[PDB]
Amino acid sequence: SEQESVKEFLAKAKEDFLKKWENPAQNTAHLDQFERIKTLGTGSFGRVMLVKHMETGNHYAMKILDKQKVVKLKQIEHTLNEKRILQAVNFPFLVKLEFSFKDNSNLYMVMEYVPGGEMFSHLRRIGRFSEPHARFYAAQIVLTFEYLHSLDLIYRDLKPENLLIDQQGYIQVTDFGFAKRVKGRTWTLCGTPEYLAPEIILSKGYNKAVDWWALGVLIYEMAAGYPPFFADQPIQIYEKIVSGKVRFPSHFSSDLKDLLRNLLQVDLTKRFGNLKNGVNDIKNHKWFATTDWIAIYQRKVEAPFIPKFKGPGDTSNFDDYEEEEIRVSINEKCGKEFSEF
Amino acid sequence: TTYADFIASGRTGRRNAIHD
Ligand SMILES: CC1(C)CCCN(c2ccc(O)c(C(=O)c3ccc(C(=O)N[C@@H]4CCCNC[C@H]4NC(=O)c4ccncc4)cc3)c2)C1
Repeated sequence: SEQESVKEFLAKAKEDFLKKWENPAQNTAHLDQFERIKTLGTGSFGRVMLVKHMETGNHYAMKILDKQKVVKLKQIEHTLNEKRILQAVNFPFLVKLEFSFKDNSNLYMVMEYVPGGEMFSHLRRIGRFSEPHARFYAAQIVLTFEYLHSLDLIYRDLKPENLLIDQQGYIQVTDFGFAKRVKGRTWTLCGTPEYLAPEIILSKGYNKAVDWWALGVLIYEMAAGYPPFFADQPIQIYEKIVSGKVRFPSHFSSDLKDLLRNLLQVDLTKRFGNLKNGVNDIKNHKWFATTDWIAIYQRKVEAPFIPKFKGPGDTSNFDDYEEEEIRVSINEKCGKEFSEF
Repeated sequence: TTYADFIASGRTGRRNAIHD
């Protein structure tokens, strides 16, 4: 009856997501309603900036994507997935999209500003998280994945760079560029090398189980300070993953080791998350015994780390990036391609 | 140590995703 009201919560969440998935919101703001302040991050096609919505005074993070660049790299269908999925989802550990729109040159997504910075930044500075600290984050991701997969979504880019820490020390997952709504199997060779499941590297065609592999990679990385498979070139990394020989630090508890040996399981019939009991194999695992799943969902557990936040619109938890004046062309580019945006 | 090797690797910065 514990896993009975999860069933019911999730059935209602599916209903909410489908309404929004089938009829997506478009054109709910305009660029000139926002003052741009600072670049909080970059990618191939654009950037994410701190902005201030001027009618409310609220701060947001606004992703900006250059339409021509997206097309040149053959990413039209993925950027349409990103926005379509993001406008439709609603979970406490998924960044909330407030507005989206486009102009002649760009696509824009305005999300909740998450001022704590990327887990990445903190993970590299401290060196490594203790197990209770990594457990706290890891459980949020367990629930997010339970949420996403029940909606038939695969996330596919789990890593510290994509987990933003909010004002209460909880996670907000960002960057849904590789997220996809699929029943059955898919084949795109995408993701971050260190995090790729073995089946992706091998062109098997794969499913939501690659997200559980990636969870294993993250937990290790949070608890060790480095990932289980690294080398200077991607090809060397794939070789390490496909072999699947993991060594653990002498400090990892035996519970943690056993959890990871099950998550980083090359054999899909043995891998946790992918079996008859799905996600409960992970939740009832010994390493998670101190974890109160409902209290996590409700944000009632005290975080072990709350970031310094000196005012709204402060960016000292993020790195500095080179800025660049947006230019909006006088002619529409790639109109037909992004009509649904 | 493995940590020292990680820190001397070129993979401690932000990691970009791949595409075919
Ligand atoms: C791997 C590729 C070269 C080819 C295949 C698909 N790719 C892809 C797909 C979808 C996309 O939207 C993009 C992008 O161009 C893009 C553009 C900008 C960003 C970006 O700046 N995101 C930041 C920085 C990277 C790490 N993730 C955290 C993210 N920050 C945030 O989202 C954030 C939100 C709220 N408050 C603070 C921060 C990320 C991605 C790129 C790029």
